[PDB]
Amino acid sequence: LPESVSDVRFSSPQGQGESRTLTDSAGPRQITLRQFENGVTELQLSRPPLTSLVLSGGGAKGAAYPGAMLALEEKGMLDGIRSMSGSSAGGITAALLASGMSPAAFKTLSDKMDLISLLDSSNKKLKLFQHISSGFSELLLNVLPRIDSRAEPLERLLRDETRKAVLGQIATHPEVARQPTVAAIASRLQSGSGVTFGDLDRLSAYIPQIKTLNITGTAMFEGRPQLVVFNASHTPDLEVAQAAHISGSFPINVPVPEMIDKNFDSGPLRRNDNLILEFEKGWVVGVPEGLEELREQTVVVPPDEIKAHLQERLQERVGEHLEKRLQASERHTFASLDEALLALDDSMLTSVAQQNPEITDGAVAFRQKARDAFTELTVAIVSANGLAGRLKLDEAMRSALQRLDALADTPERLAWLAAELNHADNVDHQQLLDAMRGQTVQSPVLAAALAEAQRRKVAVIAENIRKEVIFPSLYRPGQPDSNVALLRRAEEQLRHATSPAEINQALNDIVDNYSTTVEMAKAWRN
Amino acid sequence: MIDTWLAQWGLRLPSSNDATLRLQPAEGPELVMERLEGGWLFVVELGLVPSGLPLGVILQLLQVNSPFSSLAPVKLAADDAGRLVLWAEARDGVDDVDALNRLHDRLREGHSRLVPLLE
Repeated sequence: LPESVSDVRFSSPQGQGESRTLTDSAGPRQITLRQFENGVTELQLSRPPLTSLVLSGGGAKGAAYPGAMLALEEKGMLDGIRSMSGSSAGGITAALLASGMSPAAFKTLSDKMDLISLLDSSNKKLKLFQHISSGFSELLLNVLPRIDSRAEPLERLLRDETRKAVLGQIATHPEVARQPTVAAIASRLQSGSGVTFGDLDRLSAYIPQIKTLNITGTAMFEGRPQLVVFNASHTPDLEVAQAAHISGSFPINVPVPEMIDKNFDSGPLRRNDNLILEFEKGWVVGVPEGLEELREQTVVVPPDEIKAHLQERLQERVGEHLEKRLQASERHTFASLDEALLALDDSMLTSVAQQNPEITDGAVAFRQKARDAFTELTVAIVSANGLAGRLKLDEAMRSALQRLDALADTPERLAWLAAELNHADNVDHQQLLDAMRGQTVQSPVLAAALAEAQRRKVAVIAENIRKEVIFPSLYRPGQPDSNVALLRRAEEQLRHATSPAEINQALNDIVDNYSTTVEMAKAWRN
Repeated sequence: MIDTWLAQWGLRLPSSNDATLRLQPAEGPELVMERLEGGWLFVVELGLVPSGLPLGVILQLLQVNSPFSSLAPVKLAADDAGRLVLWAEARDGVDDVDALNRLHDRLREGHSRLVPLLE
């Protein structure tokens, strides 16, 4: 071997030699930890909770759908579903199920509901395309008020059935029904209003039978498909019946990955599994969820007698899929035991500690101190009554940060603490990060958290550019292969961008080589 | 044989037959090894293809693929995401330790000659 290739190591962790099992199937997630002669630690655990149901497409072919819901109910897994997502016509089904309809009720409705007739009837909802004459997704929303589709049979039906289901769930949970926010929702619905994405989000927190809803469609505008997304974050006050109706009326199948949400986290474990229902070699080397991972989560869907048949078939197929996923496992490899333990959420760590406290004592102490320090920080932030001023933060905040800094004794622990400080739902930590943005700070944990917050901000912008600029041109019918290649490359640049400069380079490469796409690129650049 | 080839560096093929392995020598590029049903795909990454390369550079890159190139049998390609790469295929039962070292050497030689051209 020549000089240059004298020493060689694996660049990612790889177990070497024999391993010992540190913990065997601990807790509900069946956590198994194996450690090798070189310290590399392998984590094996069950698949994550099945919390997302994804309905890819819909229409007439959806006659089999009731069988999938019956299968979920049969296996006691319907209550575990937290969110429903549907693309194009699949939004209709997603909306009904998300509203709390029972599998039995849904089957009855689906069977005597003529979706072909209801969709065909939809009397020209192309007025939308015309009103958009005077990005896109926001223009579409702004024009709905000057459109009247509320009385169209399909929308009236969805509005009535979703409302009935939601009101029924509320009524069966009297402790929930009497809560002021819920009583306000019920009153509004009883007055004739329809269920909104926001209503579902608020109620799902109280009643497991009600789920959050995501409806996505692709709308052809000027020969380019535009991704239109309806959910509690983007359109909280929009009636789900109208969203399902509009989404179902578009003429370009929404890629499944567009319905699976991106989740920033402090570790590598997948937060949850999806059950993807759809009808009927790529080569990326990367730097020094996949379709295959999605395939593992997908079940292909297959006149009264026929309905019964297709439903029976799907129920059998979904039932087997649910049994088989219980036999599957997730695997992760780490360079040290502590990093494997940091990948475990608090409940998982506790489960392992109950079986093998000798391997977790250090990690449990770290976790307890971190949680206590995070609380102290929150107390300091909220009790400060403002994080602005000539002097940076205050003594109480400094003290909390100092405790966190002391816990950051390894690069892995520093990274974990910084990611934990970035949780999007923590209003108080978020106020701290916003308050200190772009400033030099003494706390290494706060400094790392600020850097991570900036990287996340860039990733969010990159994702919007992908959806608004790249997606429409990438999936435009007739797009020459050379442009597709250019666009794929831009997608890669966007996936890896960590600074505004890297985003700008991606935009420049499109402007300089693409043969409105260029216009949108220049728009984002400035 | 791959395990014997790895043994040169005191390494062993990990028992968790994962589809992709990555090697990092003290000097030079990371070597990405992808398992092919009946062999291996050896790859070294050169970054995304830059915009605006001069014709001479484009020619030099394409010339790597000449059947008579000194880098033979290494090939220069771009992956689906536009990442420039040098690759070669190791076929089980045909390429011994010397053959594998030769592929690695050519991949490295190609990498060193080209990276500077991609500013």
